[PDB]
Amino acid sequence: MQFKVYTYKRESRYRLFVDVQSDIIDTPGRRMVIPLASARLLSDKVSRELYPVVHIGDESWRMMTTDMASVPVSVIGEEVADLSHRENDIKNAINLMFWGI
Amino acid sequence: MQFKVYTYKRESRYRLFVDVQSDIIDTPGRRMVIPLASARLLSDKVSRELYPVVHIGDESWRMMTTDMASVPVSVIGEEVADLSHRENDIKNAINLMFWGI
Amino acid sequence: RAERWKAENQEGMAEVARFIEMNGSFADENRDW
Amino acid sequence: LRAERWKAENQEGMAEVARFIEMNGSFADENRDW
Repeated sequence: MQFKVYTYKRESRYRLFVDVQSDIIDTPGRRMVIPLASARLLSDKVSRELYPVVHIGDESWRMMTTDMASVPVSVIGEEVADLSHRENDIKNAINLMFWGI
Repeated sequence: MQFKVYTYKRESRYRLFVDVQSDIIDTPGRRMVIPLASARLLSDKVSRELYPVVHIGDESWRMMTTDMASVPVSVIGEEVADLSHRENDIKNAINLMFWGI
Repeated sequence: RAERWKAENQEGMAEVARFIEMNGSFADENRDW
Repeated sequence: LRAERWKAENQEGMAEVARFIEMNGSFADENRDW
């Protein structure tokens, strides 16, 4: 569901991703998602415009917008957060990637 | 390079794709692209708004917008066409997948 | 209207899903994470 | 152009992300069905 954070049921560097696909665009079995990385892993030389820092509880994460990808419903686990309150930043990050500034 | 059509150097049902990533967004070794498929492979029930039909020589292709991905330079072949003139429709297909659209 | 587009498109969306499930997803394919 | 200023602005961070992705892993790679 759009702006929800879910777990990634797959052996990977990423454990979490955010569903960023419109809720009205229903691609049976697949959702487009941006992976999360522990904000600690990156310095702040890295654009927040492109790579938004979001929080889940007290922990900070970086949205790897550029490493985005659609995934199978089968690797999508439990919802651990809702980021609808960052729709602006998220939307700006995605647009920055396709249409520049 | 954005709106350019390249050859897919990998063995798959797709033979072409179009680079849809911003030229201002430098992801070394990677580009976000949309895969093309022959227009007759999909019926007219398929949204032309979501999956635009383009022409490249003697073939019409559907743009599988929802099946877009980032690919390594390694599978990116040679330029065969330039769809920069269809920027509007491409931009609309994409903005609709993410936003209402 | 957003509902209508979703209802209108239901037939079309499954066919890409099917076409992609049969042909193959450009996604499970080129994703590295 | 504002766009060219941005690129140069964020070139340093784009490299750090590139290095990071290699190190950790690419999400797109583990996930493109074509």
